[PDB]
Amino acid sequence: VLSSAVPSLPDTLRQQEGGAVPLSTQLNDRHPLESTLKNWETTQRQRQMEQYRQIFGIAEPMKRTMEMEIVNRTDFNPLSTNGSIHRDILLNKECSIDWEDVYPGTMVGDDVHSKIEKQLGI
Amino acid sequence: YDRALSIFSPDGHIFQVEYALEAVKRGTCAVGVKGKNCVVLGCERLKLQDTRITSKVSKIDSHVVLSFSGLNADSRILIEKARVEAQSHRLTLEDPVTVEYLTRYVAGVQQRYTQSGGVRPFGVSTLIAGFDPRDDEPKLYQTEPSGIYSSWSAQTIGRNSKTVREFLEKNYDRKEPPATVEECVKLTVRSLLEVIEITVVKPDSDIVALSSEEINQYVTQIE
Amino acid sequence: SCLVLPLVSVGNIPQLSIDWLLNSQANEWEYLEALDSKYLVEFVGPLDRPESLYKDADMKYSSALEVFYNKKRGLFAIQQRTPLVSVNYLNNFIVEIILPFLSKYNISEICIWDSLYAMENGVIVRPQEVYSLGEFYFVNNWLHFTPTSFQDKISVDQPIFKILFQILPKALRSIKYCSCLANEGDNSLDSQQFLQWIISQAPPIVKFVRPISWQGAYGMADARDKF
Amino acid sequence: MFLTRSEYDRGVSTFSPEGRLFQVEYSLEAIKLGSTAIGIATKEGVVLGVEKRATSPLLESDSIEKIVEIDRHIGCAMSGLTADARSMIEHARTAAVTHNLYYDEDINVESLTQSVCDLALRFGEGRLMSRPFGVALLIAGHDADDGYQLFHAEPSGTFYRYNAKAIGSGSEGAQAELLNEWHSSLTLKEAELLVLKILKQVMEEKLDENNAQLSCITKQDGFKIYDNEKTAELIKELKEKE
Amino acid sequence: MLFKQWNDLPEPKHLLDLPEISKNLQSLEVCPVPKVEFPQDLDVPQYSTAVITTKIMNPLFPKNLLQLTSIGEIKTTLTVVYGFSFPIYSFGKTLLFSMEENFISISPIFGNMISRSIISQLAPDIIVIGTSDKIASMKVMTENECTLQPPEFITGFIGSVLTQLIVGPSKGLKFKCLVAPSEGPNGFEKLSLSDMGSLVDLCGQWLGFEPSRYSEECYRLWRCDSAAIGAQSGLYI
Amino acid sequence: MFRNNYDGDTVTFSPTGRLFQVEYALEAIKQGSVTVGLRSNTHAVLVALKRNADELSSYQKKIIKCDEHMGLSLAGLAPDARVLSNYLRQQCNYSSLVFNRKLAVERAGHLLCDKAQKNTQSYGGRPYGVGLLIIGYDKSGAHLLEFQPSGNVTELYGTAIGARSQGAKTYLERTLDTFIKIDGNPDELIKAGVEAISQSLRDESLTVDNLSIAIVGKDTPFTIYDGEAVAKYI
Amino acid sequence: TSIGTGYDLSNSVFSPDGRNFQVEYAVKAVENGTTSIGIKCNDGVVFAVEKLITSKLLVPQKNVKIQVVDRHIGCVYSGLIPDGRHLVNRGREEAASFKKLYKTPIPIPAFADRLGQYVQAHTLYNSVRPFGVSTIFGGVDKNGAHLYMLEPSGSYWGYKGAATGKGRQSAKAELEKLVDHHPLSAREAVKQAAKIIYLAHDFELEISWCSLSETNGLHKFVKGDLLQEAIDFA
Amino acid sequence: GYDRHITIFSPEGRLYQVEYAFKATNQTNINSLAVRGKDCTVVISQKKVPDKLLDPTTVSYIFCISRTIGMVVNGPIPDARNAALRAKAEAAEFRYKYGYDMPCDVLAKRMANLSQIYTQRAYMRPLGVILTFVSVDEELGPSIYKTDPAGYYVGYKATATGPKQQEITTNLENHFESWEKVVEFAITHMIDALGTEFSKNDLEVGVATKDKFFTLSAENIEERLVAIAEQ
Amino acid sequence: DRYSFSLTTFSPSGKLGQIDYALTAVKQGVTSLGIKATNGVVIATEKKSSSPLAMSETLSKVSLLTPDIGAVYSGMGPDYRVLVDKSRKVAHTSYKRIYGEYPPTKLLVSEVAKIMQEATQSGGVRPFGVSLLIAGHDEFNGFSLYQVDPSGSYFPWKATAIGKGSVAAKTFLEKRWNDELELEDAIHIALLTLKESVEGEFNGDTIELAIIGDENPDLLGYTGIPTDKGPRFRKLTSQEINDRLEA
Repeated sequence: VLSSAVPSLPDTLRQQEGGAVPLSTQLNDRHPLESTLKNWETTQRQRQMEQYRQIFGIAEPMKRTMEMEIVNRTDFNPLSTNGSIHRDILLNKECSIDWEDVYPGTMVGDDVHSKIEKQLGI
Repeated sequence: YDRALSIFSPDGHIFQVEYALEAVKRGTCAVGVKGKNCVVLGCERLKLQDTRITSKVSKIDSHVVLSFSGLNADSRILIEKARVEAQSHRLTLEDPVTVEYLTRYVAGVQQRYTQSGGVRPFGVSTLIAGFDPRDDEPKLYQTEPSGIYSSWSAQTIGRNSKTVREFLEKNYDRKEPPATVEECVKLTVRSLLEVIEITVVKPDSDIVALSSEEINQYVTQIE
Repeated sequence: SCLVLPLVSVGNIPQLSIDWLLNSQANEWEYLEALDSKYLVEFVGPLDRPESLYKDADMKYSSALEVFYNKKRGLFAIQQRTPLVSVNYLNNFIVEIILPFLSKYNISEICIWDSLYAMENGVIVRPQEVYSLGEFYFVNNWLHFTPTSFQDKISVDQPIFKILFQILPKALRSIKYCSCLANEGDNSLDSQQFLQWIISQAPPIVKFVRPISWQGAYGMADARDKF
Repeated sequence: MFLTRSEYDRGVSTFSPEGRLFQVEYSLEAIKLGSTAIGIATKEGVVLGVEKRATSPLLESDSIEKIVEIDRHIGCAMSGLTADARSMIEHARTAAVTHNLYYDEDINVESLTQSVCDLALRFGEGRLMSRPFGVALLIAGHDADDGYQLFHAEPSGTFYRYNAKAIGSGSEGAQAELLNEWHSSLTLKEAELLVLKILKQVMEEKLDENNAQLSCITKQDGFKIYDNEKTAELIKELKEKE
Repeated sequence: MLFKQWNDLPEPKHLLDLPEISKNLQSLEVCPVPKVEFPQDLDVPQYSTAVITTKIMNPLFPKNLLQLTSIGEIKTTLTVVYGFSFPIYSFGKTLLFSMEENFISISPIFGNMISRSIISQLAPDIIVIGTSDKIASMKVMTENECTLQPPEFITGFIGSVLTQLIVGPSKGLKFKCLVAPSEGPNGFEKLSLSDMGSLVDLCGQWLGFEPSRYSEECYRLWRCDSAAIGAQSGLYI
Repeated sequence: MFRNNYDGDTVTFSPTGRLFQVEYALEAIKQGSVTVGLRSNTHAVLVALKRNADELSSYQKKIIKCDEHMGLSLAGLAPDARVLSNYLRQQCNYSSLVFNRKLAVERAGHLLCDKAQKNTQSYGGRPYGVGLLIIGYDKSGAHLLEFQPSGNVTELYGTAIGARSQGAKTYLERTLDTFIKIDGNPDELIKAGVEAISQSLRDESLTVDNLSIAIVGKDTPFTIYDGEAVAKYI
Repeated sequence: TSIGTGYDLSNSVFSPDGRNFQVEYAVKAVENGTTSIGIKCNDGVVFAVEKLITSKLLVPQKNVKIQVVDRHIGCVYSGLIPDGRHLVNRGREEAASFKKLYKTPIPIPAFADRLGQYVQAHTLYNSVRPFGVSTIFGGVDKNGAHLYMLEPSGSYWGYKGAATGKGRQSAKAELEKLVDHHPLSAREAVKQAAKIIYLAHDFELEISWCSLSETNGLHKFVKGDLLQEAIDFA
Repeated sequence: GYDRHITIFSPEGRLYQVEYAFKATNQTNINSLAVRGKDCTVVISQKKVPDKLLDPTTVSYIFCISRTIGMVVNGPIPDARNAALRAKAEAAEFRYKYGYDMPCDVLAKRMANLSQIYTQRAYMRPLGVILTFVSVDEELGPSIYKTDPAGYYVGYKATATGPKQQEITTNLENHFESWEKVVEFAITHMIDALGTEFSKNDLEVGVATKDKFFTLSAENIEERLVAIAEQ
Repeated sequence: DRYSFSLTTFSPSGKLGQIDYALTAVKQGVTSLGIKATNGVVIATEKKSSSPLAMSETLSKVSLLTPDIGAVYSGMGPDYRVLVDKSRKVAHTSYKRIYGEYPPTKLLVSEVAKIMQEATQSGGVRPFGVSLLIAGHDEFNGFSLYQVDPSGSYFPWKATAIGKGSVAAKTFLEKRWNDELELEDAIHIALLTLKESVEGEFNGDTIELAIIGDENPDLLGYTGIPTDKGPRFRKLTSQEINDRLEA
């Protein structure tokens, strides 16, 4: 979140990260597996949609993505980070476990209203 | 036209935003008076209540104060956001927040929450008082759910506001504003008796909540 | 002697049904008079004709509220083209407009045509039914609703107002309240079915004819180049 | 041929027959609630005048700000929902300052009003806002390409170059008189008196230095808001001339 | 916009959003009815013709050219309370009325009675100027000639006035009526620039003004700023 | 009457198959001022009648240039015209950077067609209320495209859109056999166009202020004649 | 029952009889378009259109209604213009993509399925409206000629003869007789297709066909002497 | 109210929008039949064209979902083809993830679970088709599993679907080496139950065996009818 | 489209609309009951099928969440089937993969209730139309029986019944329950109570019964390491139920 007083700096306080000490330029030395592993699921999903587009046409990816957006955007529960029950069915992860599920992972900026604003971009 | 924020009435005003103001008018009375070098805030206050764990006047910073009227729950959250901004500004910048800046931010939050049909705007009108850092000019501001913020010499919001805003209008002279802590306090007390807790903020982050106002009540009552 | 009073309700079915009846039987019905349009949204327009009921040659416009009379059937019919200006004025409407007319022509019975919106006390029972018929002979349960009706009582809705004031004319003897559960949209066919059922409960109508004015319900022309 | 409710006005994206967008038209009704703002463009500078419309005597009329400085040679007068205006002014200030940073040149006010209208246009596709702006602003500025000019930016997203414009409450009366009184040879001094004269008719209360404030755009002085003392003198001169 | 709200379903269109006269929706008694106080000191015979209009057509009668002046106002009141008054104007031998029609503040009931009083006290050459959302084009009308097609009609106050000129007490008065197409709720009707041109240059035929000078005056009042033009001056290219 | 129930948005078909919400958008063009477009074998001309909000206001811009070889006119909603025109200009410039080709006039009108037809299929958005008359000259030659908000682009010898555009259309049809043969005579072609738009007038006469003219051809990059430069053609 | 009041104001809603009325309304939009027919021959297919000429201002060579989705696929639609051209471009995209990946022209049955999914996808959600066009398309591939006709509901089938538009009942009745009488050569059908359009019916006749023998598997229009011969036969 | 237009509980505790989807399965007016043999599963389905111009070759409600799995859909085909592509993709993904062929029952569970989403999500409508998966599982042998828009899925030793499923099923209940025999057995009861004689154009047949699932051609069907006539 | 208004909202009487309607769906659903014995728990229900040609083995209403926990439902099967799939998944992510052992009954019920509750305040999903009788055994809490409703409210029960014959069966369980019940006695009571509720035919094919009782090493699938003992949830076969009925 950028500072309200100056719209060019991160809001060190509202962005509770241990001070401004974790500065932007320094988040460049990363674990080799961090970038690949963080968005591994996304790459597989997009690759899967590409194959559907090639074979089944653009209609099938449109139907798949529209259903997911319907589920995601109609689901707002600011008291749970767990994925929706119907999200697993569409992703076909209703009988699978992963470290992201076992390990899902402050006084200031963790309130519900913070997620309400982000959810609606208000 | 009544049931949405995104719809203008044919006459040209948003009813839903107006309906938020009537919620403020249902809230407890709040008052504010600007002296020559001080600002006074008065508020309207069961048998079994725990009075030692309750002050309707919550300070946003060492030098800024914020009273409110309307839904208490909304105010408690609007106050929290203002407090964080005050320290964040004190962190990203060095100087403390200007009183005009804080009310502008608070009004922005209220204005921001009006920019979607899936959010209920805060049914609270704030009455921000304080002094700019290293300044001796009292400043009092009022914010509304619509997001409009104004600077007032003396204002009252909430239950019995028109009757109290008429008493102040005739007893308060912009060319003859009170020039003593007692004078403004008496006006604030007299303002509240037309229908007690009084808070006085003085320059250089000197905020004190008065006790034993009965002397002023007894003095004003006799007169 | 009988009089049918259409109510402005969801889909305007009572008004649309009247159009079906009057124009389908145009050879029998005729214009009688115009009732005072004081308490309705004032309304002036041309004369509607079958795809004319107004027999007088010099007439040029239709009023907000009018009455049509059938010589063959001895049947009166009110055609209300606008809703009441306000809800509370219905008491004025019945007392000052309807009751004097009922005694004026010695109307034996009044038939009220209404329609109820499903989404709008929960008086609805056995909802599988779509029609209803309340009867009264000289939430409340004053009306005697027949079996196979979607309701057996009257809620805060309008019918309570008219029945009370009418209850509180020597010629008048009975009251009938016909209702139809309906929804918004093009109720042209729904009104026809409603008119068929009330008739079943008559010549009966062999060929239903729309008013000419109904042609313009969807607009004037279709002259453009997107099909 | 029955009377029924019509809902071509409630929605913002709902066209009515004949292609009228009512919600935009209703937005203009909001402007008429706002305080009167006058603006006259001519040689030697542009002049702006705004009714402050003190809600109550206790309100700090000295702090009511219907005129805001966007660039050292550009000024804006706003009328309507001031809450919505703050969003537009902030964007206008950023664009003008950004242009200087990118080109080392004062932003052309004709381009500035274009940028502002692109923001008020955002209720549809540039969407960022649910409803059109309920504020109509009046931009007065001087660029060294077209000279002293005045622009009126409606919430609909269209701007017009106006020789003289009046917005807000009583605009219909003000515009009628501006048509009778404006002329090419109108000097700045009489324009300031003219603006005050127009404010006299359409302002419901007494005209005074405390409830009316003037501003002007001049090449040498730039955008400056007149002090209460000067406005009192001009008002004094105006009633003497009358 | 991925989806349409399930809850967003309009209320049935059979009912209008008319102002509520009394909060007591459960009233089971005869509602009070408005009164109209026509000033008796008006010397009506001095005026050969009378013009009845709603406020949206004010630009057709410029103060600058016609020398319009007031003669008084009608008063109307209603207890439950409401009170409205409407000025009466004239120029030359013409008597003019403007009601200040409104959809939110003023209920149609007030317009109905005013129509009663206006017709009950004028029963001169009646000129009725109005608007309707149900007419495709401008219509010229009189007591013995109807131009409306069956689908079209007139509602609101102008319907109230026309109702009395056609039916009810004092029926049969000779009148000439002009209605231009418009859209919007009562008191907020909008007219296209094409209508305004067709409107001034036609009413000038009956009122008898110098058509070019009359048009020149009217366009300035139409287009500069008015409730009838609205956003049409800048909303369209 | 029944139209009110099915005209709520651009997603509901009426029982008769009519899609009202987009019909109104086409009707919104009639609110705009008349603009006339015509072309010969080698030259294409646009003629537009600008309007002012008030006598103290400048006449609204009505003709735009997407590049030196083609341009367009506007009629209908101002906000939609702002979006479509600049979006089209964003496409003239895009092609040159990556590919260095002039975007052909035919392609220009069709890339915009897809933009308008999406708004007529999805909820929330509304059909554009602006019609365009695009004129250009490329390898193939003269071009005149009329874009309707319903995603209908038609190649035309001449046309007119806006208020009272029927009169200009009738004149163009009556004179199609003539102005097409006006080849190599840009001056005469404009005079035909100015005459064509003149029939749409009711009260206002041609003036150097309100009138705007554009022309493009093999020897004429897109030029806009406005102000004193238009006096000769009047 | 053809209105279905209550269940017809929103898409993706089942009526008590199981019908989705919004789709049915979209069918009625198809029935108002110009009648278009498609005839399947032993060696190819034939398409015919009664293009109703609107004005002389239209450029005759650029005013073509029988679209060519791909070099070997012909497409003709009746109904809403925005939906018909929107579907054609999307179908055009699919044909190019299939050729791009598999380096062979897309089979007609596969092309129809891709369109069917897209058309059907708009009957699932209330934010979108069903396409209001019934598209007749066909061509030639390894398995021979194919003629397909998809409805607004997304349902498509293979046909020996198809018809749409206002002139549908008459054309279909005569089209059935042609199949019954000659259960055709690409040459013969062109004459018969012209005959049906004239029987169905100011309008002009547009015809196209694609056959293995007379066009080596490519889609070409009917012009010159062949056209006139078809008109003379009609 | 809203319960009629979106899939939410009515005061009676029933989803009207889901129940109206069942009635849409009979719009096509087509009824099917599936029976199990000792080593193969056979499914029968009518092919009412009925139009002369309509090509009977492309009128098929039987889809080859996978090598071993085929499904027959009762209801509108646009929803059927959408369902096929879903099942046609779920089976492939299962093989990729779990390394063995998709079982018949699990596929019904996946499709049924997907249908459950439409019965709970307000903005997603039920598909409106009834899917009858037929296959010969390497573990359970021949099996028939039928899915409905409500989200239910049940295994059947023999099932019939369509407007006249009650007439067909009652006959099978009364009755209760090569796939050609069961095909004749299935066709005979369809003729007996419905009473309508069948030809190659009016019938379509699908057979599931140990190796693969295939649909009989028009000429192949005619042969089976000829064999029946020999009786 | 950033949001969707809640399907479940309070009525003017203070009641949640969809919740009460969801309970009605459970009430109209098939009956299912459970009995908590001194040394075990019983959960029973009867299978209604569209046609006799349906394979009764595939109509499994009683299902295993963990080897020591089992659940049965009354109402909409698809909702219960989805819940069980998530309940089994949650039992591994939340507890087993963290603590190395299966969760106790009360915790698993709470997490199922949490899933059902989050559907009671959402703009896209109606509340689940099922009530689950979750029976299980814990090393510390011992045998337990819980009933969780669509609202997400779960209550522990000595013996309970849900569905059409809930009131009739619950009163019958009231008169025939005691703290001294043996698991064998409980099964006899459960079969009795289910006989009055069931309409039509009553055997082991129309009835399925599962019991939480003594361990079943024969069902473990492997031998050795005696610290790892079998499961407790056992679904009685139609053969066993038929033998019980004749007794």
